[PDB]
Parts: sequence; structure tokens; C-alpha cells
Amino acid sequence: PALTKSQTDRLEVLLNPKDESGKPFRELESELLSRRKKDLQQIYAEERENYLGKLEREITRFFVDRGFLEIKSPILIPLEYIERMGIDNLSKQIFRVDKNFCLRPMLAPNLYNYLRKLDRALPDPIKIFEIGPCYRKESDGEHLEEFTMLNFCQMGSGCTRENLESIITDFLNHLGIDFKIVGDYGDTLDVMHGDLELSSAVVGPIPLDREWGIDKPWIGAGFGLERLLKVKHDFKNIKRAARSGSYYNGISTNL
Amino acid sequence: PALTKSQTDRLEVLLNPKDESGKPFRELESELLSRRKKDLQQIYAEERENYLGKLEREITRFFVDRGFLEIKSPILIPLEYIERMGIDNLSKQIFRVDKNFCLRPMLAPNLYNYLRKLDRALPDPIKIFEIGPCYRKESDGEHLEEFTMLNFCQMGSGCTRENLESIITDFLNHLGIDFKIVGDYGDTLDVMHGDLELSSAVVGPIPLDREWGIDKPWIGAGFGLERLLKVKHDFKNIKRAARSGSYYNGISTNL
Ligand SMILES: CCCOC(=O)NCCCC[C@H](N)C(=O)OP(=O)(O)OC[C@H]1O[C@@H](n2cnc3c(N)ncnc32)[C@H](O)[C@@H]1O
Ligand SMILES: CCCOC(=O)NCCCC[C@H](N)C(=O)OP(=O)(O)OC[C@H]1O[C@@H](n2cnc3c(N)ncnc32)[C@H](O)[C@@H]1O
Repeated sequence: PALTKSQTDRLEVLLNPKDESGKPFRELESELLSRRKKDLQQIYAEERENYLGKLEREITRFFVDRGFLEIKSPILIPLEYIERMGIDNLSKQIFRVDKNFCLRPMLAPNLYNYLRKLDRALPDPIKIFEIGPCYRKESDGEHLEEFTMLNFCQMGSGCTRENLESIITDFLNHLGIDFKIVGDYGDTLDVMHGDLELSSAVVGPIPLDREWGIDKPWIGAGFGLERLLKVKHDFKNIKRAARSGSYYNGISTNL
Repeated sequence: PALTKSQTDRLEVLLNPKDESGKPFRELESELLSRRKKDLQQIYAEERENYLGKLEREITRFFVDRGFLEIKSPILIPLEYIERMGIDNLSKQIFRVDKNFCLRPMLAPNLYNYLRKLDRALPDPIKIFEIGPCYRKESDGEHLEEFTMLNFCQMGSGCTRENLESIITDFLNHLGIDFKIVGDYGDTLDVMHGDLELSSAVVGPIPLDREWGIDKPWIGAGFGLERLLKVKHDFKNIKRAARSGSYYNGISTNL
């Protein structure tokens, strides 16, 4: 009669945010399975684009159109970059590779490097952004160990908290994601969606800048793409938005 | 009078495939520096798109339009997948992470998984592709340790060597890359550009398939994006096309 907790989990896996007691487990499952196969069939026949890849392309067009240079830097970076970011023995939340490298847990390091180098060639202000894989050993989850970050930044003139909030606002209203900016330069703003942190943004300059050869004011923000997708598609668990073999655009692939 | 080998290397770094003795090093360098800054300035003012990111988007549109489903799977995969690919103690060319994972050296594993799972929901034939970071400890270089692979595959009907060659041909003529297919099912074709291997393609089925729960015929090919860019932009060294802090669209960032 009553579904076991295990059966309920199984059905939840097959449940979509938009689906709407009695009937036995096998029938409820057979029903959801047919719906999910049809969903996949519709995607394969029409769209064919992956949510994460498509979001990245949409975000890229948004920043490129607003004057930001598109950066693609290494994912495997020197461990020294992590120390240089002020993270000495969070240090174990780092995925290490070999003796001197690791999987970037964030984008700041390579972006700092580009800001410094580009300043010798580009007119002020320097505007850049990167979208790509970042890695952090996790606990909760909202928390993926493998995720995708969008980090944009501007250095030089126009680097005010007001301009930063304006970019964030246009960006999220563009994506159709509800949010609230919270704070109270050297400032740190938290872009929230309910209790979920969408982004921790900062208005420089900050003491860390010196360690990277940066001496100008700057503004920047980092957003996790899977979180945006989770909020956007009303996914209950963020793993439905992650690179995975278990879900395709939020649809279970275990059919 | 004569440039030292070190000065020549420096100038080569600043040299673009399209630039065309006497003058002293400092003057030759100052000349190249101004040109490179202008190049970067033109990119920042107009395009703003990264070569690698832009190629990925172009390849994606190409396969999506031809009926292939866009896949974004994990970059950090179980070490077991490598053994399962038939690579037992090349095994040390693998970047290991923690005790049970590694950085994917290729895309086949996750694509095999998707072919198996999608077959339970999608009509024949199943066509999918992925574009993303792959990692392999290297020696030569043509050889990056961090690169980007495009792997597409079709399973079920239509999986002939002829159809495979046709896709490869349309793809490369589309990108404007000269090539030659060489070979002699269970077939392996090498797509060459002069002496450079652009892709090692295969016509299944192959014995390995069974280990992945795949029992249908299939065709597939893997192309390294940095190599395509290298050939396309006539870069002398492939590192000019890689994710890097040292080059931006083939232009030195050490100005
Ligand atoms: C000049 C250049 C230097 O720029 C900076 O130094 N800082 C720019 C300000 C941007 C913040 C920085 N990129 C950052 O990493 O903030 P934080 O680490 O708290 O993470 C920001 C966002 O990444 C996402 N995120 C994090 N970990 C996860 C996870 N495990 N799963 C899913 N989503 C996640 C989430 O959106 C989180 O709010
Ligand atoms: C059903 C699914 C299973 O599909 C398959 O099992 N096989 C599909 C056939 C595709 C070949 C496979 N993806 C592969 O990896 O072939 P191979 O490892 O020789 O590499 C293919 C290409 O990757 C590129 N590549 C490699 N290593 C580098 C490097 N270090 N720097 C730069 N470029 C590089 C280069 O283009 C090379 O030819």
C-alpha cells in the first residue's frame, strides 16, 4: 500500500519539478519512466543542447557583448597559486595532482595574471571573464566537488560598488533568476536567492592584490553555473545540474 | 650584430605566422611589441572571443545541427574507468587524483555510458558528442598535457566506414582544415594533416564494447581542438593554442 522510503527515492529521481496517492509503485514508476523517455525524445528531436553548455554560451555572449574579453586559462594550476591566494594549511579541500599542481578551486589566480599582463596592452578599463570547471572537496550538497564558475572582473576606472551591482543586476534579470544583493570599497557583496548564495562579489582593491602585481581598483563576482541552473529549473538537488552520467538536462538517464 | 639564440627565441615568441636582417634586437623587439599590443587592442575592441572557446561553440553548432546530442560529462572520473578501457600498468601517463580518481585522458568512457543509457530511451540511431578538457602526462610537443577533445559517435544503424568518412570530411571542410584519411569494420582510420595526426577514428564494433554493455555497431572519432587551431592558424608550436596565461588567441601576453 504505502511506498517504502526506497521506492519514494526512486520515484523522486524520475520526478520532474513540473510533474503533478493510491496506485502501486510499479505503476507510478512505469508512468514516470514513459514521461522521462518522452522528455529525452523531445530534446533529441528538437534542441539537443546541454543545459550547462548552453548556459555557458549564453553567459559568454552576455559578457562579450558588454565589453569583456573571453578568457580560457588552465584548469590544472601550480599549487603555489593556492598559497598565493592566501590559503595556507580550506587547504585540504584542494584536489592535488602530482607534487606541484592541483585542480583550480577558483578562477581568481589566472584572472589576476591576465589583468596584470593585459594592462600592458589594453586601454582602461580592463574587462575580462572566464567560465570553466573548478574543483573543491565538499561536504554538504548545494555542494558539488566538480562545478562550473563564471568569474568576471573589471580593473581601472569605473570600478565602483554601484557599477558592480548594476552588472550583477542586468546579468541575473537577463537570465531570469530572482536575487537580492546584501552587504553593509574593499567591500564584499553576497548575491542571494532566498537562503542560497548565488555569488560572493567583491569591490577591490584588497590587500591580496599586491601579491599578484595588481595595484588598481577593480570589481568582480563569481557565480556557480550549476546553482543558477538549479534555481532556474527549480531542481531540488544541484546534482541534477552537474556534469554527470546520471542526469541529462535534469532528466534521469537511469530509465 | 648577429642575434643570439636567446634573442631569436624572444622575437619568435612575439612573431605571428603572418609577420614578414640588420636592425638591432631592441628595435626588432620594440617593433614586434607594438604590433602585438595593437593586435590585442583590435581583439578587445571588436571580437573579444577566445579561439578555443569559439572553436568549441562552432563545433557544437555543427554537430547539434547534424543530429548529435550535446554531452557534458565529468572531467574527474573513477580510475576504474581507465582499467575498463583496457589500459593496465600508458597507465602512468594518467594524472591521478586521490585514491580512486583521475583526470580523464579521453572521452570514450563517459560516452560509452551515455550510449548504453540513451539506447533505452532514444530512437535508432543514437548520435552524441562531447567537447571538453582531457589530460595526459606528455613528452613531445604537438603534445599538451592539458588539451581539449571533440569526440562524436553514432551507434545503431548507419554505422559504416563510409558514413564516418563523410562526417569527418564535411566537418573538416567546414572548418577549412586540409586533411587526408588513411587506413587499409573494427576499422581504425587516421585523419592526417601532413605528418600531424588530427584524429584516430574507429568503426566499431570492437571487443572493448562488451565491457561497457554496448552490443551494437558504432562509428566515432576524436579530434584535439588545439591541434585544429594550430593547423588553422599556422602556429609553429601547439602551446599557442592551449589554455594558457602565456598566449591569447596566439598572441604573446608577455608584452
Ligand atoms: C581580480 C580577480 C580576482 O577576483 C577575485 O579575487 N574575486 C572575485 C569575486 C568572485 C568570488 C570568487 N570567484 C569565489 O570563488 O567566491 P566563492 O568561492 O564563495 O564562490 C562563489 C560562488 O561559486 C559557486 N560555488 C562555489 N562552490 C560551489 C560548489 N561546490 N557547488 C556549486 N557552486 C559552487 C557559488 O555560486 C558560490 O557563491
Ligand atoms: C563509443 C565511444 C567510444 O569511442 C571510442 O572508443 N573511440 C572513438 C575514436 C576517437 C579516438 C579517441 N577519442 C582518442 O583519444 O584517440 P587518440 O587518443 O589517439 O587521440 C585522438 C586525438 O586527440 C588529440 N590529442 C591527443 N592527445 C593530444 C595532446 N596531448 N595534445 C593535443 N592533442 C592531442 C589528437 O587530435 C589525437 O589524434
